Amino acid sequence: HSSLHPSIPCPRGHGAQKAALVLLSACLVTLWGLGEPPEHTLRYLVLHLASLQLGLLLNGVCSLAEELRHIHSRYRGSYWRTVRACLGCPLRRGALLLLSIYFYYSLPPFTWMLALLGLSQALNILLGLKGLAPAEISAVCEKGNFNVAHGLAWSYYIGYLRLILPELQARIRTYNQHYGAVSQRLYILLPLDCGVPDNLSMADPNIRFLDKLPQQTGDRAGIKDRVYSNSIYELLENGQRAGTCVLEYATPLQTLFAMSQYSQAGFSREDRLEQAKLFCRTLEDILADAPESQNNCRLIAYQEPSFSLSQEVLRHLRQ
Amino acid sequence: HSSLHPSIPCPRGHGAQKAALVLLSACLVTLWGLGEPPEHTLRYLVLHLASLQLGLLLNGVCSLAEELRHIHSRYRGSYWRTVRACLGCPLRRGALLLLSIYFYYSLPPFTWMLALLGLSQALNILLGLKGLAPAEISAVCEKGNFNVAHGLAWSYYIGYLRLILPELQARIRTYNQHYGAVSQRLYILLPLDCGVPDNLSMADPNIRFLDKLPQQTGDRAGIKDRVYSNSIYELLENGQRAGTCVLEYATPLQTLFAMSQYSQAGFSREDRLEQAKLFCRTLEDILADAPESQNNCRLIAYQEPSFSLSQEVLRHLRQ
Amino acid sequence: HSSLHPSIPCPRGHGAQKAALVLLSACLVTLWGLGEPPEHTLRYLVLHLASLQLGLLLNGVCSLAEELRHIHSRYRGSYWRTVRACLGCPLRRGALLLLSIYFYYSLPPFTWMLALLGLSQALNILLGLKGLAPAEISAVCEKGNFNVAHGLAWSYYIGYLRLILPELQARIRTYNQHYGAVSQRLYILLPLDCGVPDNLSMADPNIRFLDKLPQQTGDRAGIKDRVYSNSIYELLENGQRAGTCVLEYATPLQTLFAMSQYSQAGFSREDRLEQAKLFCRTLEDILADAPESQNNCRLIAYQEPSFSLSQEVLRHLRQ
Amino acid sequence: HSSLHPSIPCPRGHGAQKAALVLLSACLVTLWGLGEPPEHTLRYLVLHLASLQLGLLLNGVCSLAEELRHIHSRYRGSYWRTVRACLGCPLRRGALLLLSIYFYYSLPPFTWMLALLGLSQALNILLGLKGLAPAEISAVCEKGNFNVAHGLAWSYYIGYLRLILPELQARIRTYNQHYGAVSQRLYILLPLDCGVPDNLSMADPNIRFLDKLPQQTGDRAGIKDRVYSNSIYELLENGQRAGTCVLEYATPLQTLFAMSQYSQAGFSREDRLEQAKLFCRTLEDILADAPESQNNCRLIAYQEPSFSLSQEVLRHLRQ
Ligand SMILES: Nc1nc(=O)c2ncn([C@@H]3O[C@@H]4COP(=O)(O)O[C@H]5[C@@H](O)[C@H](n6cnc7c(N)ncnc76)O[C@@H]5COP(=O)(O)O[C@@H]3[C@@H]4O)c2[nH]1
Ligand SMILES: Nc1nc(=O)c2ncn([C@@H]3O[C@@H]4COP(=O)(O)O[C@H]5[C@@H](O)[C@H](n6cnc7c(N)ncnc76)O[C@@H]5COP(=O)(O)O[C@@H]3[C@@H]4O)c2[nH]1
Ligand SMILES: COc1cc(C(=O)O)ccc1NCc1ccc(C2(C(C)(C)C)OCC(C)(C)CO2)cc1
Ligand SMILES: COc1cc(C(=O)O)ccc1NCc1ccc(C2(C(C)(C)C)OCC(C)(C)CO2)cc1
Repeated sequence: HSSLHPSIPCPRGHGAQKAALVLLSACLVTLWGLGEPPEHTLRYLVLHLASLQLGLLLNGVCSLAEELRHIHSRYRGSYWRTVRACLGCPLRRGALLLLSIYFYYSLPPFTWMLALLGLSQALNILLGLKGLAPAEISAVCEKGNFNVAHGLAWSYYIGYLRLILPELQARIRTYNQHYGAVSQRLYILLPLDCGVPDNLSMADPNIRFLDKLPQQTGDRAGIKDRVYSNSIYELLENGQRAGTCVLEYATPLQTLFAMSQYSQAGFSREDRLEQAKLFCRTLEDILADAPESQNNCRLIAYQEPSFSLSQEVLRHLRQ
Repeated sequence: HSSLHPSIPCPRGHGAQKAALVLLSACLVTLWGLGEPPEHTLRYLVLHLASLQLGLLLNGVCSLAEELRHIHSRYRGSYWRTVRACLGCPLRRGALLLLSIYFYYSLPPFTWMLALLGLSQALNILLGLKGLAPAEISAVCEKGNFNVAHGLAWSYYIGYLRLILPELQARIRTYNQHYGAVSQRLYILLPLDCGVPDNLSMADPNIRFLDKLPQQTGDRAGIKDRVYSNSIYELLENGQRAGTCVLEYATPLQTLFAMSQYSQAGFSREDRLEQAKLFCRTLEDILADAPESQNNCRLIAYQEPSFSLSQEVLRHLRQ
Repeated sequence: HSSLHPSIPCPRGHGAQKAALVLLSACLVTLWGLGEPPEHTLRYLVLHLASLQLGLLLNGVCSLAEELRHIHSRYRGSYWRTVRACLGCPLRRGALLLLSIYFYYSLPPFTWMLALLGLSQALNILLGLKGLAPAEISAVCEKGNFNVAHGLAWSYYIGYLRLILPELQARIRTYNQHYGAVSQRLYILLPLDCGVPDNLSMADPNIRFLDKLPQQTGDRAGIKDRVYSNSIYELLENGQRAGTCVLEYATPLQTLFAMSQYSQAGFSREDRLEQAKLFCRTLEDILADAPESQNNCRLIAYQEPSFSLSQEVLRHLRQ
Repeated sequence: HSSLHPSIPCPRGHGAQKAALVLLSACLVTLWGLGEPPEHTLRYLVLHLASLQLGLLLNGVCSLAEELRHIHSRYRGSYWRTVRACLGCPLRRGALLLLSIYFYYSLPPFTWMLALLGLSQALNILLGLKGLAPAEISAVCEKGNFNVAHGLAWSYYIGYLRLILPELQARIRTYNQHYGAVSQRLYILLPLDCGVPDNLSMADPNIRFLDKLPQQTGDRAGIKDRVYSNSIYELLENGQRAGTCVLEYATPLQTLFAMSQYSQAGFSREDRLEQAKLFCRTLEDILADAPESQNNCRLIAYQEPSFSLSQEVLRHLRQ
């Protein structure tokens, strides 16, 4: 579980297998209750599996007819690789295909069934009735790491955090020696609504500015002397400076909000919220596992519902 | 067909429908040739479609028994939302289920078949069978914009290009008047190999640095005075200068490479190449559709072979 | 039972044999209670063992059809070597096969059963099934010293300890006479978490540096004058010095951690913890059996919890 | 394939599946020829698979009786985790087992067969006849990355090479500016026989010494100012200095050799050769993929059979 916000979803578990197992148990109980010859049950089961295998093969060939079109580009110009990418491991599929043909043409017409199955598959493809409901798509995307969040979070870590966090204590110490009473941790805010305002004081008058840390330099992607700066914002409580930190927004949230605004992104508000949660979780995990985040960064996430950003930041601070 | 670099893959086409159509035509011809009553054909076809609908329903029931765990977080507590997410369209799926059961019991036991289908689906779930082939999952993710690259490219546009392209002409003009004359285009390199060395001179000593453009500042996500810079690189040729332009590496390529290197990311080298290529395509498209791209920047794409970066960039400069 | 740290696992025992024995006893009792002619029992038992031998033979034939590709490289071209590597002991396995077939045909078709066994073994191989469970593979690898740690620990002994422990007393004596008196033992830290920060003071400011021991040189793997050094660390306590000793981090832990981080290694965090623990055990064993360990060095092991490294190392120093 | 040495084995392929497939085809053809009721063929095949599942459970419980002894240490004190690691995914295995019981007790005595299988498994465990032939063990260890080589190579990279390679060119340039005509690549030697001599000139009088590079420093594992030096050997051809390089031996080879010499390692000479090849291959792969090894080292491997190390090094050099 993530302590950042109760609203963060935990990774998908194995409850699906539990449900499948209980369903299978009840199902066998019902088969036993009916009392039909279990051999006939088994035969019909294996026949159904064979039919499903044939259907999968036909869907595969349908996709293959077009995956060939990209052979030179997407599949590095190798027909065998295209077949692998389309029908799965060719050896396993071929073996199952052969076994299915044997157990159909053998057990108690094969050509007629093949025709009917092909017709059904073609109908499924043409009508597009075949497809995955949102739950399956989301599960595959999370398990396969296909979510834009994943990418944005890994960028926010590798590109920026991995270079600033190690030097953060040094920069803070130098600034304090040269001059207030700042803490020694970058406080990054994650507005789950992706309502990032450019002017930080715009969010709350209590959030004001004190000074800017010395610009940190470094070569990056050929733009040498690229500089990553920071802003030491001061927490104005009861009209008083309760505390000064290095408060920050996670830039990728702005990116998500914008691509939600635009059209070509093909990205919707519910997706904005979903990817925001996923980004928060992934970044949390990365920082927790990585060493460079040794009490140098604190992640704050707040659900806009009234609301007092300054008080929440102060709460996380005094803790 | 893409134009950036020949290996870039064009978007998937509607060919699969054509393949299914030709398959349907051949299947109908052979079914007619077989010579059996069409009433039996329709009967078996509708029964088989009912079987698929029941299987999908049971798969949805299992996925729901899973997702109800996260209902509170991923679905705001609205049960109907989870049901929609799992079963598909509740109204359409329910209507199809009702029609299926009606026709089966009407058309020439029943609970036995339902049990057998449930058992088959349970085996499929338990033994980890319902896994889409790489091609199909690729198509789905691309269609739904579920790509690691997509987010990175959209950030790059919204977060660097959209903010540097406009003032780029002003910065170039100021440098030219202050001072050998750089070109009026920002040249971005898109190494498919994703090497992205830190300093240009390392990759090709024929490329040399000259000066920096005027630093551009601005307020961005809490930090104000966030200053974006550049680095004019002198393009030598056989020991002589033959052009000057603002050269660049697409940092998201650095992100992709580092992601590939690391392990927690769960990312693969094949995925690295594929995602980088998709990034190039998406950046090209968005830039072409971006009004700020008034020929202010040129995207350079190349793959490792022998190969001289300086010669290729000069060749592109000749235009 | 290990003594370094309570969580360290002792080597696997023969408990599996005891479980097999009790199971055999119970099975024989129940078989006797069932009350059938022992001749049938022996017939079916030997038939089943023959079936297993045939299955193992066929699996070996397939593995041979694979390994003959590498015969030239991994086996020096000696066909008999490959046959031994695949089928097991050629003489013993051949004799068991001959006895099996003789009894099989003798005892109350044949080729049909052989083909069925071949079908079973085929499916097992193709579908991807004959995979050992994690516990069994762990036992096998530990028994055969197929462990990532094993090599690292053996290097650490042969390559640092065996070459520093002897002259360590001389170096300590020289430093003491030159100049607060360090102890006569090398204290090696074994962080199971594998954090291994570069500088001790980072982990615990209570630990401070005092001076370095005399550098030891030597000829090693081409590089002569290869010099191994140390770093005496002052052990403070509540702002006061209470001991000095040559603190040390077991470097191979750095290798394990970085391996876990990287992806090309194909290494997992669970494997990281397991291998680090095995490394501690193996280092303890080798060191105890090493004559050079005349109480010249103490192995310190600890796990993250709150926890103070300085306090624990001092507690060990009290001995 | 590895260009280092023809003797290096390539990674194990998929030929095993090819052999399994052809075996399956032959078995099906034989079944068709004998022409037994294919229904009976199935019945017996599925029953055999059920028997295999029962046997696997028995072996698993036998292993569990041992593993439970280590629950607190090697399995983080969770019975469920122990069962998972001993019997595989409990859900899947349990479901297959339940289906097996239903199909046995249903299809054409269950208790008698269970007793017979239990006796067979107990006999297999007690007699130790159950086991993996060398080919399977090697394949699993290599696929699972359990080979000592793997660890030693990853150490040799992360600990040492990753720190010396980036600064190598700088050190060479500084040395040349201060003073011969060395190249810019650290040449590593991999004696496949693990015959590493401490005195490099001992291998060949032609291999003599010129000077030592400036000692490179750096903090490592608390031993700050740890120094990694180098030796600039000079190639003496025809009594003349043909070339000067940074030739060096791969230290882990010494570790492998010595750990072969000792007894507690439980390691044999053929294993020395095997792990030497594996180490060379893994190191080659890692350096090829990593960026830091950008034409900064050249791996040399030579099979001692007469032999002229100097000529081989010169050949690799002038190339
Ligand atoms: N708080 C904060 N202070 C900084 O100085 C800073 N600099 C970058 N970032 C953010 O962290 C990440 C690191 O940039 P990345 O390399 O992955 O891609 C960056 C990078 O390729 C490019 N870019 C941004 N700033 C610069 C810059 N100064 N110079 C060159 N390129 C830049 O535009 C991409 C997207 O930037 P943002 O997505 O809007 O926020 C960045 C980014 O999320 C910063 N965040
Ligand atoms: N060519 C060369 N020049 C060097 O300076 C050097 N220093 C280490 N190595 C080798 O690279 C690898 C890095 O050592 P690692 O840190 O992983 O464990 C090292 C490390 O824990 C310890 N050790 C060796 N040298 C030192 C040293 N100077 N200071 C502290 N510890 C050392 O002993 C372990 C094994 O050493 P070797 O297994 O014989 O060769 C090492 C090793 O193969 C070197 N190789
Ligand atoms: C991971 O294992 C699997 C992978 C895949 C896949 O690649 O989609 C499919 C199936 C896999 N195992 C399940 C399975 C069950 C039954 C059969 C079988 C018998 C072997 C008993 C007769 O009956 C049905 C059949 C017509 C298919 C032929 O074989 C085979 C397999
Ligand atoms: C990857 O899937 C597998 C995993 C494992 C494992 O984890 O050991 C074993 C086997 C797996 N697939 C192969 C398989 C074959 C046959 C059966 C089946 C039928 C489903 C048709 C009847 O036959 C009889 C049965 C009692 C064997 C179970 O049901 C199921 C599966």
